[PDB]
Amino acid sequence: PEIVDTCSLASPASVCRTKHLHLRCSVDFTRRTLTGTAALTVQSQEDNLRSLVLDTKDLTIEKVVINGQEVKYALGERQSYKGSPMEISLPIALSKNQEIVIEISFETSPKSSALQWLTPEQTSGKEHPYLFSQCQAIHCRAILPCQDTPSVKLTYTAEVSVPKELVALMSAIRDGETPDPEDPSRKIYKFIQKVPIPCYLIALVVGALESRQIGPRTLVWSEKEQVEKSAYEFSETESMLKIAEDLGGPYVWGQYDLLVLPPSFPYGGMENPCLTFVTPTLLAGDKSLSNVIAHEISHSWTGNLVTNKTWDHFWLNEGHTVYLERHICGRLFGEKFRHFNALGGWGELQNSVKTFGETHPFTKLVVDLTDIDPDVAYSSVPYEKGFALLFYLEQLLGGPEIFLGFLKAYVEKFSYKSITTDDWKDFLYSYFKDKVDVLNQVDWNAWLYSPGLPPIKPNYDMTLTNACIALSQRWITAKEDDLNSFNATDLKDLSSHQLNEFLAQTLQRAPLPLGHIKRMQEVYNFNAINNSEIRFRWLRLCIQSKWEDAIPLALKMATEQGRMKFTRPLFKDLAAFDKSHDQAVRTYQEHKASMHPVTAMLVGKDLKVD
Ligand SMILES: C[C@H](NC(=O)[C@H](Cc1ccc(-c2ccccc2)cc1)CP(=O)(O)[C@H](C)N)C(=O)O
Ligand SMILES: [Yb+3]
Ligand SMILES: [Zn+2]
Repeated sequence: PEIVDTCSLASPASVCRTKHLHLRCSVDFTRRTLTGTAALTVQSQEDNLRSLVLDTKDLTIEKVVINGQEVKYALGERQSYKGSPMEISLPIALSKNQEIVIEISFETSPKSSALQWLTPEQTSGKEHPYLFSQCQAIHCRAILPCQDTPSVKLTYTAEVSVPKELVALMSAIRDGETPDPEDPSRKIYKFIQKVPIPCYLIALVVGALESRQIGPRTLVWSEKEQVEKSAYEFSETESMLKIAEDLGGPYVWGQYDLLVLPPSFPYGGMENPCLTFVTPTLLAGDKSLSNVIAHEISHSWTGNLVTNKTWDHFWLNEGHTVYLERHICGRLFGEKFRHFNALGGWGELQNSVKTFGETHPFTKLVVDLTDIDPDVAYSSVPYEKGFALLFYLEQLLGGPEIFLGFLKAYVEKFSYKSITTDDWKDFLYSYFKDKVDVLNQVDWNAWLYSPGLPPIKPNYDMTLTNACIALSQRWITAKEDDLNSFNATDLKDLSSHQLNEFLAQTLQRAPLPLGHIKRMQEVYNFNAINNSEIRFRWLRLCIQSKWEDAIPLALKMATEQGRMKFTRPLFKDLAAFDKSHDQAVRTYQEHKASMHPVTAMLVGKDLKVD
């Protein structure tokens, strides 16, 4: 039953397993390098083990020490985005289950694909630099040598030396701070993660960070300028944790802290254990974007406890998390709201499938990422096709109470483990043994392995959606003589979420006539809305509908923050508009060197540069 990880060049788990990492490192802002030692505790899974291989990417290796002596190693040739395999020659052959410690001395490259280094001028405070990591999926190898596969789980401890005026945090419990004895201009911050994790959950931030308590087990961390606003925005965090624990079982990670990154953070959120990272584009002022928090919270079970064995099975992580997320929002705001969010997600799945094309391999639920960069394959598919399968199964099997019973048992069953789609399906069948006939009605081959929209669409309550659709249809069907009829009162009874969904519905039929879009600004003043989700869709609608006045607005939003969800389509839309095309390419070229490395790579590909 061989399931090897085709995104990793390291020895697989059937050969050896990393049990622990002790990281001692220093963050050198002058050189943009992290230097140090990664001591890996490795357990052989084989008799007579004499060598092993680790993943690396743009790492400089100084030496490898085992039993107090330097040992032989070799770096193989680079394999594109996978990096370079590092083979280490063990000094003494190991027995099955024998453990040794391998201490590797390394330095990262300034171009590390895991890291973004920000100058003082790129930060809020303008006086100090800043560093943040993003390891998921396969970027941990760009920080340190490791078996860079989610099929292996390890604990870790870390000591990190930084300039003394700065603060380091990690995906771990804080374990104190001291002056660095080898350099009094520096401080050492210490961390312990006692729960076994996949290495993609390793995370580091260094900057001028302050904190505020917002719940019994939560501090919010940011630069001083963002602390007050972040505390309010995310004040529902503890209530969401309590609901998540009801649904998933005990929260095992101790603290649930939040870090609000600078605007170039590439994602909305990342579920780094003990310390979720979020985008500052969540700071709407009204908590309207807090489903992202419910999402990250939910990953403390689906993803962080039960983990995809390889990235081909990423839907397990994401589909289940979206499912749990939408129940948290449903508990807080009602079942009609859960159905509204669910139906929105279907619409986003439509968009993604239309974008890739209905036969495209990246629209399958289970994907084959052999020679595919996970960053290139990344999309809403695993989120929303995954969620749709689960919601479909929920409806098939007797409803949300019953299906939540399965979700909790699933988490319990696979906690601290890494699993495949077949492990999930096998457990679903075991749990629901008395409804196997119902299960055998699902077209498993199509749902799991075929491209395109799923073979069946679930049932959705339409209550909160109907007004959005009605208003969108009024606009699309409007002729010039109907434009006068529209007025600000049209929006009176729409929540921000419904305004967003109005825009999403309308954007699905873009372009609209330019005069329509001008009238929309005239009566609805969407240019004034700072909500990032809303503004994003409004500017897309304006650019796709060829409104030249929106060009500087779209360029501004694309560059002043860097969440790929917003930055990628805005740049792509600006490139497809002949009036803005040359400026879109120029702007990307001018900014590229100060962008996040992954964002830079993907925008370049989108724009067909280099
Ligand atoms: C596309 C990108 N996605 C995210 O950031 C998600 C976390 C997340 C999940 C859901 C939403 C969401 C927001 C509004 C409506 C629907 C979904 C946003 C972010 C990243 P994640 O799954 O926690 C990590 C990759 N494991 C983004 O939004 O920038
Ligand atoms: Yb008419
Ligand atoms: Zn997620």
